[PDB]
Amino acid sequence: VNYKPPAQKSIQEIQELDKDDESLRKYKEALLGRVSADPNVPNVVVTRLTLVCSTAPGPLELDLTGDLESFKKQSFVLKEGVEYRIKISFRVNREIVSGMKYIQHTYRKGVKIDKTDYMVGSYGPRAEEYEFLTPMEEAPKGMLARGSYNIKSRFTDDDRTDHLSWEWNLTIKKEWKD
Amino acid sequence: MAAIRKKLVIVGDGACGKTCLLIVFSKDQFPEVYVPTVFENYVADIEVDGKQVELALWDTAGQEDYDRLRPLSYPDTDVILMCFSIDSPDSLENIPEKWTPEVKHFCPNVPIILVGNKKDLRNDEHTRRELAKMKQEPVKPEEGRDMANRIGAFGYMECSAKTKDGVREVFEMATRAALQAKKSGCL
Ligand SMILES: Nc1nc2c(ncn2[C@@H]2O[C@H](COP(=O)(O)OP(=O)(O)O)[C@@H](O)[C@H]2O)c(=O)[nH]1
Ligand SMILES: *C/C=C(\C)CC/C=C(\C)CCC=C(C)C
Ligand SMILES: OC[C@H]1O[C@@H](O)[C@H](O)[C@@H](O)[C@@H]1O
Ligand SMILES: [Mg+2]
Repeated sequence: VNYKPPAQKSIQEIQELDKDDESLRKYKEALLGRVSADPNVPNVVVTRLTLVCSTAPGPLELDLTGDLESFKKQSFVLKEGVEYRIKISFRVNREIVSGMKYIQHTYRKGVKIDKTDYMVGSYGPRAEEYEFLTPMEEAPKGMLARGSYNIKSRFTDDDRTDHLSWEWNLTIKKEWKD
Repeated sequence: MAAIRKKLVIVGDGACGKTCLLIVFSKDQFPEVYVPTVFENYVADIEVDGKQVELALWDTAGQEDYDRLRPLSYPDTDVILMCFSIDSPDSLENIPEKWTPEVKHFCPNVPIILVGNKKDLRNDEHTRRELAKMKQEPVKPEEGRDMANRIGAFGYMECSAKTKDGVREVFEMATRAALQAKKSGCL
């Protein structure tokens, strides 16, 4: 600490570097691809945000491909004291994402009560969708912990890009929805 | 009872002895003829504390030219081998300056093993003679151990890939760190 972000470099520039170093050519081939796509699409597209829980009646999902405004109009219930992971499903199209991470500010009536962030990591472009699981964590419980919360979620990377920003609502009850 | 799969990534300054360390442990032979810049992903069977383990070995390119590409190997890492060279005190200086910042950034909770390579050159006279001209000397074990606790590593180890001495004890400690993990979430 502190960590300085990598210098800007396109994938083409990378493959040109040490062009005839077979051990290094295989190394790049190992990490990068064997990728073409519409140049008019964002290099990174986070698709879904899934709640993974053993206790949950069914997997819960945040579709980040539609109108993000809708999540203010609704709430998401989470049974207190359960342990869970978060599955982040994203896609990379043209260039390397350098250290993409997930920032989550949890407010309660305009009061910041929690700040969590997960390092999703660095990913090159490919056709198949990517997937990142947070380590196992557990929701709080008690009369204080129970209640309604207001969440501001954000996806960024080492280049200070905001790939996605949206707010939504979380309610912690004694039991699940059903 | 099925073999446990753990991911090992090795980072550190260029030409500090990463690739040779991997090849030696993998194939039980130091490569004197040809050494790749980066070693292909080798999966090595290894048994520690009565536990069968399949150890996936990931070599990296420590060059600054790949400061953006190299981190692609980091996800799903279970244990990391942060390396420096005993004969290069400059390489040791990069441990808290370049490598610990990067590893802790991309691999937040992955256990770190600080490795001191080429320890056969510690009492080598040619090396000492060359280092003397920079008011420098080989790294002392105390210096390495100090740095390890400073960067909050799981443990300090030194080895000599050329003599194969210490290599085993490293990857055993690395496997041990990989085989283990209050409360976390959103309190
Ligand atoms: N004396 C000594 N030399 C070594 C040892 N390991 C590697 N070397 C030499 O130092 C150089 C290190 O190369 P390499 O391992 O590929 O470096 P890296 O992969 O870039 O970190 C090679 O030329 C090796 O011959 C060692 O344990 N002792
Ligand atoms: C206090 C922080 C809370 C527990 C975060 C809760 C939500 C997950 C992260 C993501 C999935 C939410 C379901 C789709 C409802
Ligand atoms: O979604 C990723 C986006 O990050 C921005 O910084 C770039 O300007 C875009 O080219 C890229 O598509
Ligand atoms: Mg090498």
